[PDB]
Amino acid sequence: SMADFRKFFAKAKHIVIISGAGVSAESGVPTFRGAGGYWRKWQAQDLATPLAFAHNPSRVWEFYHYRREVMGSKETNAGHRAIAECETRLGKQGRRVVVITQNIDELHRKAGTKNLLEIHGSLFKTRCTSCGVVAENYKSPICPALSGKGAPEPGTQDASIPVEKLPRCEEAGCGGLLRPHVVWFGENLDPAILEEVDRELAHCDLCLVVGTSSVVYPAAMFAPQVAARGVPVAEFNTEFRFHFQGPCGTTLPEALA
Ligand SMILES: [Zn+2]
Repeated sequence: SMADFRKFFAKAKHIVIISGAGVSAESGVPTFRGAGGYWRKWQAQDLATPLAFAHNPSRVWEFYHYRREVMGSKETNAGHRAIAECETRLGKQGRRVVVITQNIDELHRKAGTKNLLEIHGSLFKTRCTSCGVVAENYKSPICPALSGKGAPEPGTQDASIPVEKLPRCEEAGCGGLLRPHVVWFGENLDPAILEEVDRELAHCDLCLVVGTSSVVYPAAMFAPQVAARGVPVAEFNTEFRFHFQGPCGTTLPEALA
C-alpha cells in the first residue's frame, strides 16, 4: 500500500529510480518504440544502427535532427519534477537519490536531476567518428544543410547531404564526421556507465521503476537483481514489491512528497 511504501521511503538512505520511455511519453515525446517506431518508409530499429549510418549517414542524420528538433515544444512533466525535487530535499538530509534512464531526451536534466545516469547517451551530445571526442550540442539546426529538413511523413525526399556538409568536428585539425552520442542497435553500453550503474544497485536500500516495468528492457537488467538482495522495489506504470497503477505524473508527487 502507498501508506506502507511511504514507511520505507522515509527510512531509505539510497534510492535508485529507473526511468523508462513512459516518463518521456507523458511529456508528448515521440518514443520511437512500439506502434510509433516509424520515421517514413523505415522503422526506428532500421535507422538506429552502425550499418545504416555507414551506408546512409545523411538519412540517419535527418532522423536524429528530427528527434532533436521535436524537443523544442516539450516540457518536463509532474513526474520528472517530483523526481528532481525529491533528490534535492533528501540531498539536504545527507541521503541519496539517483536516476538511471535509457531516455535520450534530457527531460530529467531540464527538470533538475543531478545524479542522472543516461545509459543510452543523449540527443544533445555528439561523438566524432574520427577523434572520438564527445561534446554537448544544442545548436538548432545541428548544421546549415539540415535547415528545414527531417520531416517524418513518408514519400518526403531524402535531403541527400554529402558527408562534408553533415555535422563535422570543430576540434582543430580534425573535421571528422560527427555521429549522435546514442547507443545504437547491436552496440554495447559504455563499461564506465555500467560500472557506475552496478555500484548504485549494490548500495541502494530502496529501488523504484517508473514508466516501464522489471519484465521489459532496461529495468529487467537492474530491478530483479535488486529484489534478489531482498531490497524493496516499487513499480509505477500505466499497466518487498509494490505496484502503483496510473500516470507517473499523478502517482509520483504523492509517493515522493
Ligand atoms: Zn574529431
